[PDB]
Amino acid sequence: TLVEQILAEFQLQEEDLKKVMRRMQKEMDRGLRLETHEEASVKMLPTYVRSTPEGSEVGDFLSLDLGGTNFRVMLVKVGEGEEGQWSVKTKHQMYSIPEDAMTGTAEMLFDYISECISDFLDKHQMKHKKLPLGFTFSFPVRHEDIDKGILLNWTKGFKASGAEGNNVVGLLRDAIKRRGDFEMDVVAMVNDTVATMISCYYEDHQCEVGMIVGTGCNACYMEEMQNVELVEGDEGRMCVNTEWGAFGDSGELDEFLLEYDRLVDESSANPGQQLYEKLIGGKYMGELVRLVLLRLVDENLLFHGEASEQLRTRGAFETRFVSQVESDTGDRKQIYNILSTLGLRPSTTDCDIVRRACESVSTRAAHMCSAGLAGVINRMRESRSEDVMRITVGVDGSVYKLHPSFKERFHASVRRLTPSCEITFIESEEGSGRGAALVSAVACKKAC
Ligand SMILES: Cn1ccnc1Sc1cc(C(=O)Nc2nccs2)c(N)cc1F
Ligand SMILES: OC[C@H]1O[C@H](O)[C@H](O)[C@@H](O)[C@@H]1O
Ligand code: NA
Repeated sequence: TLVEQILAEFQLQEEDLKKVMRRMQKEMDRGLRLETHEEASVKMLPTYVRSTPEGSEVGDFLSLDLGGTNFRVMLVKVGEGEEGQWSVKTKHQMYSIPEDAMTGTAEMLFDYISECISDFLDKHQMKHKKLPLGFTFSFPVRHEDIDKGILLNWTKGFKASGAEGNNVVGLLRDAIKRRGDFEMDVVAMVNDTVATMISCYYEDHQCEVGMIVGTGCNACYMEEMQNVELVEGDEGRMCVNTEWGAFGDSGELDEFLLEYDRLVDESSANPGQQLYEKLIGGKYMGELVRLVLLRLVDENLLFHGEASEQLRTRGAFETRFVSQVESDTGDRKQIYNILSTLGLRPSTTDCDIVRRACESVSTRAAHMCSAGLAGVINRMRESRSEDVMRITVGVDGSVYKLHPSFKERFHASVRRLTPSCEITFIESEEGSGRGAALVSAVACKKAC
């Protein structure tokens, strides 16, 4: 119980969740209003992706995806189905993100990107073509239009100087031209939430929400134009990028933050920012467990109070370890191997204890995240005149898709918080690639 008392600090009662939920809805409202959009922790960034303005140009598009620690480039074919347009990835390629490409400059960053876009073109005998380019850029961006927007700031660790504040599309072209080797036509730039939402739409027209729970955590949803005061017009609907990862950045979550959270935040590449996300995202989950394990050792409750060399090094406990630990069938073989690799020799009780630490940290991520989505869905519920609101949520991300029970816990908690709502969850198959392309196909009936 001494150990369970420490782990109990991660618990969240239903009331705590309803409180986080109400606060999220309140910050969402603040991010939308002209008078509070500037100081709002939840930016509610207009994406310019508007309510299905029929008219799609078919053909083959190129989709770029930057956000994860693995830059991807792919070709997707957009055609005309019954429901709407169909889409499919035909060719793809992944390029790891180099060191000097991160510490360097925004200039270099996109320089290397062009090198990858080219390589992809050569290796697929296609460098001799000019096609529409859909760019999935997973970061907070203030758009002026579907093909123009500036980077507010980096998240998830990226830190290329000379990026924040400039037209991201601009940087892309600026580098694509330092090549001549090829020429693309950037028709649209979207956030990964938006790409996932769009791709699921054609599968289920009721999907009006996109959510990511992977390295980072965020969501987007369809808003009524009259509520998007940062964009002239009251007619139609536009998708908004909440960037709820920064929820709590103005102290909204102060009463829930634990010592491990303050520690993770203080050593992060962005101290004081993305606090809500630091409670959920796979970029921080393993690190949280590591800190919890370290306190347990200093309390002399784990590993005989003797921490390994590796255990004391940041990022050693990878988020994938958390997921594997929770997949252990009960024979503790999985847990032992993982801890043995980190230079430890755990007992049966040490293993069970690491298991509990993981479940506490991941279970809190699931519930904390559920409050956010519940806030989004209930906010939308106010503008939905009907007994039972049926809505679909498009989801992607390693934490949500691969963690043994995150998904399950998350679903049950979200439903508990959304009375009068019938929520359907769908996972995207190449949500980003196909999403970016599908949006380029519509916006391309204006730029092409
Ligand atoms: C998600 N949802 C539901 C109703 N309307 C929407 S948004 C939506 C938007 C687009 C789309 O490409 N919109 C664009 N607006 C401006 C430029 S491209 C699409 N191709 C499909 C969609 F479903
Ligand atoms: O990749 C998921 C999310 O990660 C971070 O929170 C980014 O700021 C956000 O733009 C992105 O959608
Ligand atoms: Na408006």
